[PDB]
Amino acid sequence: MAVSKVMEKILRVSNIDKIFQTTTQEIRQLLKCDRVAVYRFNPDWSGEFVAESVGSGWVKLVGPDIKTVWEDTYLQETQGGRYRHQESTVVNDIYEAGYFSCHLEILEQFEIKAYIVVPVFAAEKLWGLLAAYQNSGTREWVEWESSFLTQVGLQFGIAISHAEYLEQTRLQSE
Ligand SMILES: */C=C/C1=C(C)C(=O)N/C1=C\C1=NC(=C\c2[nH]c(/C=C3\NC(=O)C(C=C)=C3C)c(C)c2CCC(=O)O)/C(CCC(=O)O)=C1C
Repeated sequence: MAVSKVMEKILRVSNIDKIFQTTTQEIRQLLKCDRVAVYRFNPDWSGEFVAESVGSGWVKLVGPDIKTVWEDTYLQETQGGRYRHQESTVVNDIYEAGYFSCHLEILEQFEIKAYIVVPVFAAEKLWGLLAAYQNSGTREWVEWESSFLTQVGLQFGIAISHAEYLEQTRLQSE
């Protein structure tokens, strides 16, 4: 077996897209929520949704023909917000959160009423965000839900780190 292929097998990251897809579904089922999504930052701290599980009837953000970019002004200004410092955000009702109109408009376009978002770190860098969304109504999230999502964020982060590691072994022999 080829070195890079044995590694891939040891680090458990054959096919990171399938990992994201199946895991977001499993989380969505556990949390009984309406969407679970993985969002990847661009160097300018804009970014896009790369994977999701989404319930019956809600707008889809990921797919063959779809591409959902969210350039968030606040996250761009701050280079990843509080998520840089490994903090999580828990919002039971977006209308009680004290947001600005233009941010609320984006949340409404995604049919979000309540959500959790946690960091996804790759190496020591903030790579993206993992979020769970309630679309049907407000929701009072509980600590086990947000601590678990945080724990999955760590899992996704390491998986991405393995993928970047393997990628960045670009053209060394052995
Ligand atoms: C009003 C200009 C803005 C445009 C256009 C825009 O897209 N965002 C704009 C402003 C603000 N965003 C603010 C906070 C904020 N943004 C996000 C981003 C996401 N949430 C997610 O679920 C995903 C994808 C998984 C992204 C990319 C987050 C997490 C937050 C933090 C919310 C919080 O801490 O509760 C923001 C500050 C809050 C506000 O005053 O509205 C502004 C102004």
